[PDB]
Amino acid sequence: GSHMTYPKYLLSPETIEALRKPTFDVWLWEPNEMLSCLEHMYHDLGLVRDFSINPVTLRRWLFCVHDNYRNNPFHNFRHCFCVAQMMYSMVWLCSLQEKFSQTDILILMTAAICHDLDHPGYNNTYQINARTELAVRYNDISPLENHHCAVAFQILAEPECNIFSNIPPDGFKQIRQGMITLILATDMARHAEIMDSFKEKMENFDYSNEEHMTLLKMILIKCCDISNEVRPMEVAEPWVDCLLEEYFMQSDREKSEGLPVAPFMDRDKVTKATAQIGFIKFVLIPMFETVTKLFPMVEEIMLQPLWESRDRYEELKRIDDAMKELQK
Ligand SMILES: C[C@@H]1CN(Cc2ncccn2)C[C@H]1c1nc2c(cnn2C2CCOCC2)c(=O)[nH]1
Ligand SMILES: [Mg+2]
Ligand SMILES: [Zn+2]
Repeated sequence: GSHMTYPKYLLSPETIEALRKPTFDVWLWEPNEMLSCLEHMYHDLGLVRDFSINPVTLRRWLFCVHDNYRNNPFHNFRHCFCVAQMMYSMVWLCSLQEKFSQTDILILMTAAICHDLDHPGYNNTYQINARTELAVRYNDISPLENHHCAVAFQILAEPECNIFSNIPPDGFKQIRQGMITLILATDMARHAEIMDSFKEKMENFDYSNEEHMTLLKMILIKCCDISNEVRPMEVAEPWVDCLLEEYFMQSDREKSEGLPVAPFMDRDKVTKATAQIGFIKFVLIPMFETVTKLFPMVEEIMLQPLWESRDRYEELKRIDDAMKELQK
C-alpha cells in the first residue's frame, strides 16, 4: 500500500501492526525479515530506550543468535521467532507493561529468543540414555536447557553482541538470574511441578510478591514455548509434522543404538491427531485456564483457538483411525 517498493527487511506498516497479534503467519518470512521483526520488538517495547542498547549491537546480537540455531525440522530459528512473537503478542493482549517492570519484559523477551540455542534435535531423554557429552557435562540435570542458557551467555560475552553493555552490574546480575530461571523452566519434565507451584500462588496472587512474579514469568515463557496450537490452523498444523520429523529421527537412532524408545516417538504408535488431542486437552488448555484467571482476555484470544483445534483433531482422528485400519 506504498508509493514505491521497499526491500523485504524493511517491514511494511501492515507487518508491524500484524506482529502484535497471535494470528501472525510465522511461515511467510525469511530469516532476515524475522530478524527485522525481533529488532522492531526491542525498539517498540522501549527496551532499546530503557536499557541504552546500542541499535547496531542489537542487530549483531540477533544475527549471532540466528547463527547459533541449528537447521532442525522444529528446534530452529523460526521456532525461536514463534516463542518471541507469542511473548510480544502476550505483552499487548495481557497489558504486561502495566504489571511488569522493563527489566521483567527484557528478561521475558531475551529468554524467549535464547531458550533453544544450539538445540541438536534430540531431547534430554536421548542425551541421558545415550550418556552424551551434554548429559555428562550437566549431570543429567536439564542438559539441553542448561546448554541453551550457557550458549546465550557466551554470545552476550562477545563485545559486539553485548546488548547489556550499558546496563550497570547489579542490573546485569538481575537479568542473568531471571533469564536462567526462565530458560530452565522450559524443560517439560518440570511441567507438573511448575503448574502446581503457580496454582498454589493463584489461591491468592500478589503482583508485588517476587516469588509469585517469578512463577508467572515461568508460566508465560512455558505458554509461549508450546503455543503453536493457539495460532490459526493453517499456521499451527505444519509445526506438528516438523516436531514428528525430529521425534522420528530420534526413535530411529534409539532403535539403532539399542536405547529405550518413547511411544509418542514410535511411527506405529503415534498419530498427529491423538498426540494433539491429548496435548491440547491435558497440557495446553489447563495451562491457559490458570492464566485466564489473571488475564480474562486470554479466553477469547487463546482458549477459543485451542477448543477449535481440539475439535478438528477429534474429527481428523475418526478419519485417520478408519484409514489406518484399512492399511492392515
Ligand atoms: C507431537 C507431540 C508428541 N507429544 C506427546 C507427548 N506427550 C507427553 C509428554 C511429551 N510428549 C505432544 C505433541 C506436541 N508437543 C509439543 C507441541 C509444542 N511443543 N511440544 C514439545 C513439548 C516438549 O518439548 C519439545 C516440543 C505440540 O503442539 N504437540
Ligand atoms: Mg526447549
Ligand atoms: Zn522451545
